[PDB]
Amino acid sequence: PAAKSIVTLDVKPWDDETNLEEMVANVKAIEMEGLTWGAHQFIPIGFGIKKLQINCVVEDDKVSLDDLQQSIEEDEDHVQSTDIAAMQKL
Amino acid sequence: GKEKSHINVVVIGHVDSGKSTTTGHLIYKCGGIDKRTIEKFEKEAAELGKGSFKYAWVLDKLKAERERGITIDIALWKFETPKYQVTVIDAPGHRDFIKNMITGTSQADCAILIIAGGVGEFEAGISKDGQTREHALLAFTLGVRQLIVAVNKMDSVKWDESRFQEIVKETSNFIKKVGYNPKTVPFVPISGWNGDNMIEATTNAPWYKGWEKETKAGVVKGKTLLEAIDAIEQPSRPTDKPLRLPLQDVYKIGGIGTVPVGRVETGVIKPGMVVTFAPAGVTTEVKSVEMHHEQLEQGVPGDNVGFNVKNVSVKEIRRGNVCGDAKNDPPKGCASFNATVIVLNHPGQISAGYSPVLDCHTAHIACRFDELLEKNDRRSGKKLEDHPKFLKSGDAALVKFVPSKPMCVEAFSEYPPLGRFAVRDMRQTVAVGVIKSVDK
Repeated sequence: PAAKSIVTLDVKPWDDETNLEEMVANVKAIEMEGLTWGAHQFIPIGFGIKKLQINCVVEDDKVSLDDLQQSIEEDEDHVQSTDIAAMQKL
Repeated sequence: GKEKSHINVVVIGHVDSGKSTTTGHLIYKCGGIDKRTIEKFEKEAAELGKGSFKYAWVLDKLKAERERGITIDIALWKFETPKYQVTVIDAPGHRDFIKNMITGTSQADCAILIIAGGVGEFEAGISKDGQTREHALLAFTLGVRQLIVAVNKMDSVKWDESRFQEIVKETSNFIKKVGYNPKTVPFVPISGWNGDNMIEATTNAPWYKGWEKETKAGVVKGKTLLEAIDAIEQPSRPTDKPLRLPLQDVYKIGGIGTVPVGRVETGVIKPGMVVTFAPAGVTTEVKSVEMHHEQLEQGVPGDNVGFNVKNVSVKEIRRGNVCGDAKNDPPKGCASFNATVIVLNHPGQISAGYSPVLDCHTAHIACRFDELLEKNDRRSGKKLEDHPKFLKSGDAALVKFVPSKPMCVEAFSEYPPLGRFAVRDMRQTVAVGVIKSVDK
């Protein structure tokens, strides 16, 4: 089998009023060969702001995480930034 | 249930080393990640016979469940030892992990190198161009000075003492060339699949008297890998150093105003302090600090906090700027900085004028390699030549960098998280840098 990694991405909104369900819907609509979306939660970060924390599993040779972050950040109406919360080998 | 200190560990090793089963066993038996999935497979395992099950079988099923995307827990994994709460990374083979190892949060206190004991597997794992050696080199370069070696798959070589000794000798050569002193490193013969010497001592090797390591106070000995991890030395945290808090994001909240968010890297942030943001130089008072759901009296090194400040628009401070204390070595922008750069394997050569993007803390800025000042022996730092005309893979060099946009960096000796960086090009990290001087 192909080498894989499990990654947790933090996807940050613009403010406390951003539509978070739309934000995660847009992330989950991204389709890349070798990318599997997993579980997600909305986690408070303070002052009423919540970030999206979402898992994905990637085939190392097929999915660039730099490219995936860039793709997610194209949703400028909802997303301010993305960051890698954690990543592990599978 | 005793109070624990926190440490970070990174586990490295070749694809055939069994390092994921090994790390997974520690988390299963000493932590609490994805326990509902573990429980489902422990019960399911009754189907293999009459009830007994191997932890490695459950780990295999857990891995397939994670691949399906239906496990619940995030990828931040922890486990406990008698003394510590350990945050562990089973290093990904992903090439984008290199930058995350250099500029990500949670840098390691100790690296654990997992080695396959089998003849073909062992040799494949110590190749000079392998991903494992690159991970060990990056850890050494970043100041990870503690290392544990676990020689896995000992069953496959019948727990033979000579085989273990020859692997210890060969691995000691491997790690010495990277830079580690083998006398300070425990070598533990384990079986990640069968549990030998993981949490309990093996009964398959009567010759085994335990591992040892030299420390500054004496010689530390044990039998298991869990004892070797508990024996990691307590590193000093930067609570009393001046505040440094690189910004990740900046929000405008109705009724609250400006709320920068970032990780406290050094020092402590408290309501009522007067802070400064650099490269801009804006100063203001911290009104309140929050983290997760709690309002804080203080945010300490490692806390990812939100804080509210007045008379700062979200337009004047941004991701990559650095907040610090106006009355204790306030952070500043630089005109240039000189750093030791270690060139990784990559399809190119570096000459003065090269201007790739550098990732340093939360900043992402192209910086010119303005001058190649020296080429150095990597391990000792000795100057080999003045003004080398180019740098190739493996070279260590002192380089003067000039940032293309306002940037706040620090010397690594003073503020480690703001003094290490990754250089990106050709879809990879092509070099790692440690900052040695800054012209503020």
